[PDB]
Amino acid sequence: KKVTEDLSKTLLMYTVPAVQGFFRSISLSRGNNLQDTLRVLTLWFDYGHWPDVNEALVEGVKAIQIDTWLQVIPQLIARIDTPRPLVGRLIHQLLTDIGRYHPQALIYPLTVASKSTTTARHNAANKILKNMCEHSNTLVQQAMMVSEELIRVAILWHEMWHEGLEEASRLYFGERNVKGMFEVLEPLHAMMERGPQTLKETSFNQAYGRDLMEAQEWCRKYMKSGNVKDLTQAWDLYYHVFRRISKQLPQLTSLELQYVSPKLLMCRDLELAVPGTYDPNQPIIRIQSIAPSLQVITSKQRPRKLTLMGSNGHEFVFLLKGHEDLRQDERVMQLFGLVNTLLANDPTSLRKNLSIQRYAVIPLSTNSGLIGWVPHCDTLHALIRDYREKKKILLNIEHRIMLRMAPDYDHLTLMQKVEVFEHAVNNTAGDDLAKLLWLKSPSSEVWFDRRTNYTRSLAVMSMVGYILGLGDRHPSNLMLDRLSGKILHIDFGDCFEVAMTREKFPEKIPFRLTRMLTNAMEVTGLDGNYRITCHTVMEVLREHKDSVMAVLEAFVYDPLLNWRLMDTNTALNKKAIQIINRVRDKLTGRDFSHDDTLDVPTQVELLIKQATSHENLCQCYIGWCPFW
Amino acid sequence: VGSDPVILATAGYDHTVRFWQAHSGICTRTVQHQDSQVNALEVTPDRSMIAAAGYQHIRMYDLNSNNPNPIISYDGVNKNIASVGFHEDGRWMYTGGEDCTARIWDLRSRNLQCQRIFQVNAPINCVCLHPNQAELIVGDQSGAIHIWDLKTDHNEQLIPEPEVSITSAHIDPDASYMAAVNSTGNCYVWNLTGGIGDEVTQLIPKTKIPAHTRYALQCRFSPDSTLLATCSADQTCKIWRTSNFSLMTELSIKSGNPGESSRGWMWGCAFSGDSQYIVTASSDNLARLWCVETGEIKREYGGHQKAVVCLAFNDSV
Amino acid sequence: STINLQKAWGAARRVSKDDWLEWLRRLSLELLKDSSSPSLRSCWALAQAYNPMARDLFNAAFVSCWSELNEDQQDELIRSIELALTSQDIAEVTQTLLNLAEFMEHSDKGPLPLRDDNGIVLLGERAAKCRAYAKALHYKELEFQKGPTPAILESLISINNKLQQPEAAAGVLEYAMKHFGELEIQATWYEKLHEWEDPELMLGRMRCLEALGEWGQLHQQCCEKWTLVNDETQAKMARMAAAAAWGLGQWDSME
Repeated sequence: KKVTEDLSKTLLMYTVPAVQGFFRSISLSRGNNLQDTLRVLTLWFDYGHWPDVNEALVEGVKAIQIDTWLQVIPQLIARIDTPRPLVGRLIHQLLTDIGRYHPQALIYPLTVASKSTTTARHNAANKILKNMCEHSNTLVQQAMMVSEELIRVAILWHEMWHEGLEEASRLYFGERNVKGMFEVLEPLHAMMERGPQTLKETSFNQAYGRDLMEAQEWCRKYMKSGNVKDLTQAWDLYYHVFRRISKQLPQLTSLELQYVSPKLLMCRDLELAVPGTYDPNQPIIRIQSIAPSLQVITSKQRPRKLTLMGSNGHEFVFLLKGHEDLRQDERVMQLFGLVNTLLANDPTSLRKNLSIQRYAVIPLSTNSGLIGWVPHCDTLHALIRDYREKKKILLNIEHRIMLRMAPDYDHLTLMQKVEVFEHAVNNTAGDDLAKLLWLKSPSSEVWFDRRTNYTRSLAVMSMVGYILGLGDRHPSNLMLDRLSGKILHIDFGDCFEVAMTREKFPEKIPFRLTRMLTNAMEVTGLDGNYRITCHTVMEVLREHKDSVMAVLEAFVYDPLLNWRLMDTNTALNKKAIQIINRVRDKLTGRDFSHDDTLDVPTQVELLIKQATSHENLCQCYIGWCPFW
Repeated sequence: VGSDPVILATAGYDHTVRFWQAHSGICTRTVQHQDSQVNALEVTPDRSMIAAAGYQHIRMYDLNSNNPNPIISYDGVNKNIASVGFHEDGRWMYTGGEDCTARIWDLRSRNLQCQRIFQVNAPINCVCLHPNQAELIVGDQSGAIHIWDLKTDHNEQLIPEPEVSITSAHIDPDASYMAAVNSTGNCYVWNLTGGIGDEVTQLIPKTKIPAHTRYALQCRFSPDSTLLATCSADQTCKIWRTSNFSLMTELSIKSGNPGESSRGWMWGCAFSGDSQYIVTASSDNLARLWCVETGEIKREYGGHQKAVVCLAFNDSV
Repeated sequence: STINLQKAWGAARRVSKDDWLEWLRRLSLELLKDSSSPSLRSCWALAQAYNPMARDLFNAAFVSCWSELNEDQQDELIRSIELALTSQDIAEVTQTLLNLAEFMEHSDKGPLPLRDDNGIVLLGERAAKCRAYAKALHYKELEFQKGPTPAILESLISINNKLQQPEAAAGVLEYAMKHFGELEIQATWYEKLHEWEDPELMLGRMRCLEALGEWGQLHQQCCEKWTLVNDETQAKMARMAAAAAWGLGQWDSME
């Protein structure tokens, strides 16, 4: 170890003025300092358990403004423990500096900190909660108490135990018995019997529960017996109550909030600022009251529409959902703070108003949280349907022209797939979108402005999408603002190149550009306004790599994001570094070929051609609307 | 059926294999592929038998029996089998198919498994005849002209125009010239050059052919080797003098009106008589029989339920 | 029945701005009084008492009578209306009828005909000369749908500058190199473009040379060309020639 240690401590002599000039620059500036904030916290989490690294860090930690750490509350609640001895021990205290000055910011993250499955986090949480309780006038006790109502209602027990039951038949079958009946079905009924048989309206929740119970008896008999009669009894009884549930999940819509939970609705005018919307630079806007009934969106996931009165008279609208922890999304929206700040530095970027539309993300479990309900927005998918349906054009004509030319489409050769795709495309107009945007808009003078803002906001996320690797761009995963014409984006489940990896219909695309969008842009096509907006953004990125690469490297290497990445893709640190290596190919023009440095114009031209291959397009799945 | 000295063999996208006594103007028998899209059809030049190939499958049948079922079957290349031929004596089948593993298969005895394998990084996009029957011409999704010895992997892997999958190739019947075809719309012709050492062929460049706007599909010689045809997604078959591989005459279905462009993406050509006739896989509902050099349309056959995928032919022993 | 259309058919003898504005208002009053809607038939009283809100009700009143015209009554009224624009460019009624046409374009009546061809060019010209550059741009986009010409591009490009969009004008030139090929007409127009950008040979360069300020070569050019030429060509270049002399400190030459 001595060779790498001597190197690491001669490196630490370099780290000393690195850290010092970082801290004094972090004193001298705001915003951009976050690159430095990340890097010092990084080298600390990397190597801080040596006392000689602790020397460089601790004096600067103890001689820099609190506001520094308000930049990293989520990035620092991520690994709230950071378990290595003097590292975690000092970070516990450092988080209780925010847990002295600014509890209204920290308290949602401290709610998150409560309910780790593994021990480590839960312990740092209980320490830091009760360190903060006195420093914060027992605000913690009010806020955790309130949040505990919301956490329980959040994936309201009924839809969960229904879905677990429907899943359980699709688990026990064949010979893998435990996965369905044993594991789901008794814990399910136990978690009706405590939970919604008490902290929801007992009897009517028990309206399903009382037939789920008689199937549960036969299930409990089978669990221990192994008598194959108990199995078929348990299943047939479950099929009967499942069939009752099967008719009612389709037609619940709006739900009285105390019947959603009798403690919910009833809290008022709190010691809490509105859910992570607020910040301590402003006078408080406080949770005052709640919408009387919360509303299941008519979708496969069944999220709840909500709104909260703030003490300032505003209403703040949220969508309550969960099948993954929103932190991953939060960190994607956090990076957009930086990219917006880059475009705000350059005079021509600034003059042309360029930015990404970030939106509010508030995680509350491994599954769930609140998402900000954006106003004024419709999916790109819905609008095409509206236009076609209102005109009484046959909705999905293009797939039908393909099948009528050849029903064999999906197993044709390369060039035959292309030929039939070209034929169905050439037999169909490709500009419904251009028409509906004009029709919808009031008058030409507004419409021209809208077309411009549409074009530019599309161009911006053409570049950041391509840098990130982002895919799954079917038009039900795109959204449009009906006042400005700005585009908006709504899923990031697979950010990196792995969209190209998907085995059946690989998303063989750098970013989505397509005939209805291009035909909705100017009659000139993309050269001029679009192409030049692409150049300016890529120049600004080609330049400020130290900022963007720091945020990327920090996020992408992260030992806890590595479990999100084992859910996304795939130590993984190597694949993470390979992604950063490929980003550094995109830096130069080595992305097209590993030998080459290319100018921005040449890089963009090759990128456009990659985004217009007929072959790639008719290797998206037909449900991706590659005809549009 | 099989006794006729001139037989037309075909499929539509409907993939049913349609066999015409060529003089007749009727599909005299039909073999009902409705499992998998046809990817090649391969009647023996001896007029006796056919290997019929499609997605995941090849099967072996006679020409003289009415609507036959598989006498031998071939399976496991669970991909598009874009080209099929033989060890020319009829001992083995050869297949270019879009698994990473092209194959030699038994026609000496009943076997479903391949007699041998050729393995490549990128899956296999085309094949052609090679006269020694100690190598095979192979082409693929790496764009590499894998002329390949049948056991050693002594191989050519040449790429004349950069990177792209080579869509087809063919040899001179007298094996002095070889033409290689690409998705970029082009063909490149290289002089066949010989080595007894190792077990592998050599190529030297001859002619550069930017033949079409649209993607170049297939080429074939007249039986006298005097002409080489080349044909495309572009709706026309251009005929070259073998001497310098430049234009004699052209037979075209380039549409009378652009209201119906792709009257057909003609999927290549074959010949009949002593270079009297040229035939095309015309990608219209017609399989199309024409005269060479005169360039003129003689008989056309509409029996396919969907438009033509492939043309296979006999006017030979 | 037809008194409505007769009050537009006075278009044979409306001459002054007030004649056509009086025609528009008294027409509106007859459209209201014989409208398909009982509501509007009362609103006719207010419209008489107070014209500014009649400007509004007119658009509805128009649909309310225009649905009750068959092809003859349509053609009859169409002519009196296309004659309102055709007679004169009068900005008031021009902008008003442009909004009325645009209102029809959003309507499911379709666009009104005006001298065939959905009025596209008449509307375009009228809009352009009314400084309403976005509406003019919309009609020029619409002509480009009915097939391109070099004259369309050399119209369109000025509209993009009249609306302050340099990158859009750059797009049209880029289009004109790839759609139209190296079309030798536009390939000449690289020296008809306002920027230097790599007597039309003499002054149709000196404009560019004194914009750039290639002061040495510009001084030689101005000295040479001014001493050579003898017409309004001397007068039109004398800016660049005094400017060159100034740039060179030649106070004697400058006069």
